Amino acid sequence: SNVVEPTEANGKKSHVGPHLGSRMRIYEYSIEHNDAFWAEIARRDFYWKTTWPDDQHVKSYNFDKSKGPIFVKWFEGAVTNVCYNALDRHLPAHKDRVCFYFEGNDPSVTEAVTYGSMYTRVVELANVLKYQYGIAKGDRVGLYLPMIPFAAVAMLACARIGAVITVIFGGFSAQALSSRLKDAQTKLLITADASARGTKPIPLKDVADEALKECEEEGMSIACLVAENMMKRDTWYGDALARLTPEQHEECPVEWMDAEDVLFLLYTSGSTGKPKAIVHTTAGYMVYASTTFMYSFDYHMDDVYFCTADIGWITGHSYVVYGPMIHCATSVLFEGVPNYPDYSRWWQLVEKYKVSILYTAPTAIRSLMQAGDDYVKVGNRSTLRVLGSVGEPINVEAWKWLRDVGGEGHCDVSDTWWQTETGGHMITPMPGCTPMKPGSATLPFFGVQPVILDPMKLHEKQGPAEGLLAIRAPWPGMARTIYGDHARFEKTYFGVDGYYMTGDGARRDSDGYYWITGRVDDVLNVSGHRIGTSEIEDAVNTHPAVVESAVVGFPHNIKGEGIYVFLTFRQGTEVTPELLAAVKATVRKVIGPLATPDVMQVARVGLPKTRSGKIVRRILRKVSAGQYTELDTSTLANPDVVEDLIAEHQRLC
Ligand SMILES: CCOP(=O)(O)OC[C@H]1O[C@@H](n2cnc3c(N)ncnc32)[C@H](O)[C@@H]1O
Ligand SMILES: C[As](C)(=O)[O-]
Ligand SMILES: C[As](C)(=O)[O-]
Ligand SMILES: C[As](C)(=O)[O-]
Ligand SMILES: [Cl-]
Ligand SMILES: [Cl-]
Ligand SMILES: [Cl-]
Ligand SMILES: [Cl-]
Ligand SMILES: [Cl-]
Ligand SMILES: [Cl-]
Ligand SMILES: [Cl-]
Repeated sequence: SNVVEPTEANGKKSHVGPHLGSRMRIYEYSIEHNDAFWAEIARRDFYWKTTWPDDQHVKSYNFDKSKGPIFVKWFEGAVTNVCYNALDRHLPAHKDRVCFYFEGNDPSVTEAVTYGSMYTRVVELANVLKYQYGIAKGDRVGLYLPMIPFAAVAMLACARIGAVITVIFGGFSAQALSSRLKDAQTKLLITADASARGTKPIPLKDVADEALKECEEEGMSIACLVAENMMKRDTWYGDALARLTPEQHEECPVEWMDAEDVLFLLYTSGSTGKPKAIVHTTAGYMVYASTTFMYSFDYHMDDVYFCTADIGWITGHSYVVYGPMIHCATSVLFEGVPNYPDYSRWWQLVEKYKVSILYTAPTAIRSLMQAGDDYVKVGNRSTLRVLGSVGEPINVEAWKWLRDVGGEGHCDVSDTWWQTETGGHMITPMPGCTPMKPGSATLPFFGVQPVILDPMKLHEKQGPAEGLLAIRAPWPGMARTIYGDHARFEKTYFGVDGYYMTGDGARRDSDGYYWITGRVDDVLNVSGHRIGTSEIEDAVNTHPAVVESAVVGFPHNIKGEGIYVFLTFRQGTEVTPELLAAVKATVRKVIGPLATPDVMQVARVGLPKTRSGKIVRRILRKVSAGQYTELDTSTLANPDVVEDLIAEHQRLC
């Protein structure tokens, strides 16, 4: 009864078919004939300077430590370029087709960027990187940009010449930006003078200057290219253009890449330690991101697509730039926020550009729900037919609101589960063919074999089951390693021979539908952003008066999960609102606003530790959630902390 059937119109329009059988027939084929399946997709849908030698052997891999090093290769011996598949090959047939319907935060700032215009922008920038900054195949380029056309231009210019990009979310502090540039050893930083988020100025160049001063004090010598959106080492993009020759505006050769040449680095939070650079290569990621974009959203050439994610996250890589452009999509590119000038903004964009596919996140949805349906009903949503959710679980009422108010009830919802490490969608509905259970990711994508591993015995559980979500077989979009640390990669994701461990928990029901329960490690999902507890603790501890801290998640009604901080101060410290405010500001300096603690509790007699000195985080998880029952607390070094924490927490309410 908790099932919503797809719309008949989406069934008639589906690339797959009108019935679930149409999807299952394809899926079983993608599993029984994995090589042939991906060989047909890659050959039908992409351009190759050179094709893999044998369609029988389009992949090789090892998911078992005990047999040797973990590895995965797709389309070995193939040669291609991501920029060529995203731009050049669409020309001249789709020269005048709109790539990005761009709007700034200021609604009077708009720009309809065609694929032809993207080409000019990319070759110009690519020639600047080549002949003015000496960017070569393999060189790392950092991006610190807002959601403007230049951000996609920069990712494709680097891809055109073989450069490895690393995108730093424009909301990260200077220290956060500095750390990522150093670890990637970037030759160049591309940024913009500033951006806007409502009425708040986002001066990006000034932050970047603080990051660069820090890198230069550490020995580095990083160049900076600055686009004018609203100066040492620092060159304005206009000055660089003025140095280009007329032919350098027209033409730039494509650097043809091998299947496993690196495409980008993306720093991702983990259960322990600082964020690590996840490494994605060329051929496999290209095929998987574009193929998932096509089927998970049933994109057709007459659709208009709008993803609200930032390029600084994997969602923006795969489903704002790389994926959509490779399938010659017409997309909306929005620099601003959903509540400026008011909360109708996204719906004004939907009718203005006749959007038919909208890809957003539960946190944004729940924010829109707090503002009133009237902010939605003033815009025309008759063109919407597919709605997408990503980043974290979506509750039933939010799912129903999205489809019924947002989509006027004539939409299919694709709640897609996946990760930075998976490259693209892994469990997702497909419009027209997949029955929907509100809150469920439903069925695995073509060529994906998920499993539920028993938490204690680490065996696969048949039929309905709850446990650890794992992937028992490789897929083209899988991350290949961690930058300069394959051992950490093997330990983190392949501790169970034969499986990729996702770090999520999930339940599978009697129809084979998957329900993702959230992280099972020390990783938080705060406002759809992935953040680790260890790095928040390290930031909290940098405050001169903080001795020790412990960070746990706890339930929140908009962000899903909030950040709860237990901390002890230096002796003789007067705890005041200002002090606690200065500690919040310390996290925002070290990391950024996305990691702002929500609650800060003083462990008045200390943090709960075992006799051996290990913090008992389960006790902190239970206290922050108000569960005072499931706590033996006598193995503690100081058992009296429990009543201190329960009391101080109730005093805070
Ligand atoms: C794409 C973002 O990738 P990341 O930023 O690397 O976060 C990845 C992490 O977000 C969570 N997650 C993502 N999608 C969903 C979903 N549909 N339902 C429930 N949880 C989800 C999950 O915990 C995962 O492991
Ligand atoms: C190796 As085959 C032809 O069964 O995909
Ligand atoms: C993706 As089509 C060729 O059916 O518009
Ligand atoms: C929630 As976002 C627009 O920073 O991906
Ligand atoms: Cl059906
Ligand atoms: Cl059928
Ligand atoms: Cl196989
Ligand atoms: Cl080889
Ligand atoms: Cl069930
Ligand atoms: Cl803020
Ligand atoms: Cl102690």
